[PDB]
Amino acid sequence: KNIESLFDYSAGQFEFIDHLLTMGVGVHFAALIFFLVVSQFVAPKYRIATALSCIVMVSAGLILNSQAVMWTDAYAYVDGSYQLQDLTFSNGYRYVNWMATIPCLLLQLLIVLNLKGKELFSTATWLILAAWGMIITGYVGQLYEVDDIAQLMIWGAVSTAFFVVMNWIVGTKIFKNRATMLGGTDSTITKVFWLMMFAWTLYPIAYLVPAFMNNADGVVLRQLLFTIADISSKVIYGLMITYIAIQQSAAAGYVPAQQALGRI
Ligand SMILES: *C/C=C(C)/C=C/C=C(C)/C=C/C1=C(C)CCCC1(C)C
Ligand SMILES: CCCCCCCC/C=C\CCCCCCCC(=O)O
Ligand SMILES: [Cl-]
Ligand SMILES: [Cl-]
Repeated sequence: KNIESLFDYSAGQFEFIDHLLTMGVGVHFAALIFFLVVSQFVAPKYRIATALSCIVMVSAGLILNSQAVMWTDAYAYVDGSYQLQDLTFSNGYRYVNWMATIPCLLLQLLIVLNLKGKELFSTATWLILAAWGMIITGYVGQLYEVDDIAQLMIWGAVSTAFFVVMNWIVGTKIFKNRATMLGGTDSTITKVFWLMMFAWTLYPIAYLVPAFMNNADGVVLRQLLFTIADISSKVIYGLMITYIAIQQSAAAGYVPAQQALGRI
């Protein structure tokens, strides 16, 4: 049901996709160790924001790892090209994983925005419901990326509605609570918003690849887009969230944070 199944791949195409996913694994697990060791310099009220980056690194790292082994499982070099065998490859498992990873990305944002208690719970709940609506309708949509492009588009429109509403909640909370933020991170958080808008928008672009580039090179392009998007939305994003957590920790008088920033 996925366009990947439609084509044979050159050694070049096949190896490049393998390398993309493997590099993705390496980058996420490398970052994981960074978030782990810096977590001790985060104040208790923000430390979970850095823990969530660890959780995202392993979750995303495992899905990329799974995609890579699925890739090599599904294809074998036969008569001069990589051809589909008995096992299958699908991006559908990415969508399932988003059900967990996207709430984590959203939660660590709310935490460094200094949301607490009832507002935290209510905002998270609405955000997670919006995200799940987006992911599920998008998941259903890509089931038709071969059989019914029209249906892919309509489900994608519904998904984009959830996407836009979710982004509006994110933007609203960021620009409203920006003033509460310490150590100059009121400026930093604005770049985080635009990073999210940029990086997250790469995913619906990848979703539409079967509509504007239905060939083996389009398959490569989609994986390339996922790689840019994953690294930007999880790794670069996590580094900024953690930077914001440490800076605010130091500004609130957390001594390990102050000492850590002093060494650099
Ligand atoms: C780490 C993974 C992330 C941040 C994934 C984010 C995914 C999206 C923003 C997906 C958006 C979609 C649309 C807005 C329309 C097409 C269907 C989706 C689910 C791909
Ligand atoms: C934050 C951005 C992260 C970027 C990650 C991607 C790094 C490698 C990107 C690709 C370089 C272009 C490779 C050439 C493609 C050759 C075409 C092919 O052989 O199929
Ligand atoms: Cl604290
Ligand atoms: Cl993920």
